[PDB]
Amino acid sequence: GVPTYGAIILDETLENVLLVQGYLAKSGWGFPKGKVNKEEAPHDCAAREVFEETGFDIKDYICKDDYIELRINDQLARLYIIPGIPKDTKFNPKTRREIRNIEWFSIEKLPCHRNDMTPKSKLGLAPNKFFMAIPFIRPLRDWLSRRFG
Ligand SMILES: Cn1ncc(C(=O)NCc2ccc(F)cc2)c1Cl
Repeated sequence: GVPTYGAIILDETLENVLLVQGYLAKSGWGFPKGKVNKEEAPHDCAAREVFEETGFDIKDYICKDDYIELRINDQLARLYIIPGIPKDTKFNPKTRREIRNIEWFSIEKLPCHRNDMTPKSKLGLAPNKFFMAIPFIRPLRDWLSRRFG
Protein backbone atom coordinates (compact mmCIF):
# COMPACT_ATOMS: atom_id res chain seq x y z
CA GLY A 1 0.00 0.00 0.00
CA VAL A 2 1.18 3.57 -0.66
CA PRO A 3 2.28 5.23 2.68
CA THR A 4 0.15 8.11 4.11
CA TYR A 5 1.41 11.11 6.00
CA GLY A 6 -0.36 13.78 7.98
CA ALA A 7 -0.57 15.41 11.39
CA ILE A 8 -1.94 15.25 14.88
CA ILE A 9 -2.51 18.83 15.68
CA LEU A 10 -3.04 19.76 19.33
CA ASP A 11 -3.98 23.02 20.93
CA GLU A 12 -2.09 24.86 23.58
CA THR A 13 -3.57 23.02 26.51
CA LEU A 14 -2.69 19.67 25.00
CA GLU A 15 -6.34 18.63 25.76
CA ASN A 16 -7.74 18.83 22.23
CA VAL A 17 -6.89 17.36 18.84
CA LEU A 18 -7.96 18.54 15.39
CA LEU A 19 -9.95 16.00 13.36
CA VAL A 20 -11.46 16.30 9.88
CA GLN A 21 -14.59 14.69 8.48
CA GLY A 22 -14.73 13.59 4.91
CA TYR A 23 -17.46 12.09 2.70
CA LEU A 24 -18.67 8.70 1.56
CA ALA A 25 -16.05 6.06 2.45
CA LYS A 26 -14.23 8.78 4.47
CA SER A 27 -17.44 9.96 6.12
CA GLY A 28 -16.29 9.69 9.79
CA TRP A 29 -13.68 11.71 11.66
CA GLY A 30 -9.92 11.16 11.24
CA PHE A 31 -6.60 12.95 11.43
CA PRO A 32 -5.67 14.93 8.28
CA LYS A 33 -3.51 12.77 6.09
CA GLY A 34 -3.10 11.41 2.61
CA LYS A 35 -1.07 9.43 0.13
CA VAL A 36 2.56 10.24 -0.64
CA ASN A 37 3.37 11.36 -4.27
CA LYS A 38 6.36 9.90 -6.30
CA GLU A 39 9.72 11.31 -5.00
CA GLU A 40 7.95 13.35 -2.20
CA ALA A 41 9.62 13.41 1.22
CA PRO A 42 7.42 12.30 4.16
CA HIS A 43 7.47 15.80 5.85
CA ASP A 44 6.42 17.49 2.61
CA CYS A 45 3.55 15.06 2.01
CA ALA A 46 2.32 15.66 5.65
CA ALA A 47 2.40 19.42 5.10
CA ARG A 48 0.71 19.23 1.73
CA GLU A 49 -2.13 16.96 2.87
CA VAL A 50 -2.72 18.95 6.06
CA PHE A 51 -2.74 22.24 4.19
CA GLU A 52 -5.18 20.73 1.56
CA GLU A 53 -7.48 19.40 4.26
CA THR A 54 -7.35 22.19 6.90
CA GLY A 55 -5.80 25.30 5.31
CA PHE A 56 -3.15 25.35 8.06
CA ASP A 57 0.51 25.12 7.14
CA ILE A 58 2.51 22.95 9.48
CA LYS A 59 5.79 23.18 7.65
CA ASP A 60 7.46 25.58 10.16
CA TYR A 61 6.27 23.37 13.12
CA ILE A 62 7.08 19.84 12.09
CA CYS A 63 9.66 18.12 14.21
CA LYS A 64 11.33 15.26 12.38
CA ASP A 65 11.42 12.83 15.27
CA ASP A 66 7.97 13.60 16.69
CA TYR A 67 5.37 11.35 15.08
CA ILE A 68 3.24 8.23 15.56
CA GLU A 69 3.42 5.65 12.86
CA LEU A 70 1.15 2.66 12.44
CA ARG A 71 0.95 -0.11 9.93
CA ILE A 72 -2.59 -1.10 9.37
CA ASN A 73 -3.32 -3.90 6.89
CA ASP A 74 0.00 -3.50 5.32
CA GLN A 75 -0.20 0.31 4.79
CA LEU A 76 1.98 2.65 6.74
CA ALA A 77 0.44 5.85 8.27
CA ARG A 78 2.70 8.38 9.87
CA LEU A 79 1.26 11.42 11.71
CA TYR A 80 3.58 14.17 12.83
CA ILE A 81 2.70 15.55 16.20
CA ILE A 82 2.10 19.34 16.16
CA PRO A 83 1.29 20.81 19.62
CA GLY A 84 0.42 24.27 20.65
CA ILE A 85 -1.74 25.43 17.77
CA PRO A 86 -4.28 27.99 19.10
CA LYS A 87 -7.88 26.81 19.31
CA ASP A 88 -9.01 30.04 17.55
CA THR A 89 -7.03 29.22 14.40
CA LYS A 90 -9.28 29.49 11.33
CA PHE A 91 -9.15 26.22 9.45
CA ASN A 92 -10.64 25.94 5.95
CA PRO A 93 -10.06 23.19 3.47
CA LYS A 94 -9.03 23.90 -0.09
CA THR A 95 -11.01 20.80 -0.85
CA ARG A 96 -14.69 21.11 0.33
CA ARG A 97 -15.66 18.44 -2.21
CA GLU A 98 -13.48 16.30 0.12
CA ILE A 99 -13.84 17.78 3.62
CA ARG A 100 -17.21 18.23 5.30
CA ASN A 101 -16.08 19.66 8.58
CA ILE A 102 -13.04 20.32 10.80
CA GLU A 103 -13.38 20.28 14.62
CA TRP A 104 -11.45 20.09 17.81
CA PHE A 105 -12.11 17.06 20.02
CA SER A 106 -11.20 16.45 23.60
CA ILE A 107 -8.53 13.75 23.71
CA GLU A 108 -9.79 12.33 26.92
CA LYS A 109 -13.35 11.90 25.55
CA LEU A 110 -12.25 10.16 22.30
CA PRO A 111 -12.48 6.42 22.23
CA CYS A 112 -9.30 4.40 22.07
CA HIS A 113 -11.10 1.20 20.90
CA ARG A 114 -14.33 0.18 19.35
CA ASN A 115 -17.08 -1.47 21.46
CA ASP A 116 -17.97 -5.03 20.81
CA MET A 117 -21.60 -6.31 20.63
CA THR A 118 -21.39 -8.82 23.57
CA PRO A 119 -24.78 -7.43 24.76
CA LYS A 120 -26.23 -8.89 21.48
CA SER A 121 -24.05 -12.16 21.47
CA LYS A 122 -22.93 -11.05 18.01
CA LEU A 123 -19.29 -10.95 16.79
CA GLY A 124 -17.54 -7.87 15.60
CA LEU A 125 -17.51 -4.18 16.54
CA ALA A 126 -20.19 -1.49 16.64
CA PRO A 127 -19.83 1.34 14.17
CA ASN A 128 -17.98 4.38 15.52
CA LYS A 129 -17.55 7.65 13.76
CA PHE A 130 -14.00 8.00 15.04
CA PHE A 131 -12.85 4.57 13.72
CA MET A 132 -9.91 6.02 11.66
CA ALA A 133 -8.69 8.14 14.53
CA ILE A 134 -9.06 5.38 17.10
CA PRO A 135 -5.84 3.38 16.39
CA PHE A 136 -3.74 6.52 17.15
CA ILE A 137 -5.39 7.54 20.45
CA ARG A 138 -3.66 5.25 22.88
CA PRO A 139 -0.25 5.72 21.25
CA LEU A 140 -0.84 9.51 21.34
CA ARG A 141 -1.80 9.52 25.01
CA ASP A 142 1.38 7.47 25.74
CA TRP A 143 3.50 9.75 23.60
CA LEU A 144 2.19 12.89 25.40
CA SER A 145 2.86 11.32 28.88
CA ARG A 146 6.42 10.49 27.91
CA ARG A 147 7.16 13.88 26.18
CA PHE A 148 5.37 16.28 28.58
CA GLY A 149 4.09 14.36 31.64
C1 LIG B 1 -11.81 4.70 5.32
N1 LIG B 1 -11.74 6.03 5.91
N2 LIG B 1 -12.77 6.50 6.66
C2 LIG B 1 -12.44 7.72 7.05
C3 LIG B 1 -11.17 8.07 6.58
C4 LIG B 1 -10.43 9.33 6.83
O1 LIG B 1 -9.26 9.46 6.42
N3 LIG B 1 -11.06 10.29 7.52
C5 LIG B 1 -10.56 11.66 7.61
C6 LIG B 1 -10.20 12.26 6.27
C7 LIG B 1 -8.87 12.40 5.89
C8 LIG B 1 -8.53 12.94 4.66
C9 LIG B 1 -9.54 13.36 3.83
F1 LIG B 1 -9.21 13.90 2.63
C10 LIG B 1 -10.86 13.24 4.16
C11 LIG B 1 -11.18 12.69 5.39
C12 LIG B 1 -10.74 6.94 5.85
CL1 LIG B 1 -9.28 6.69 5.01
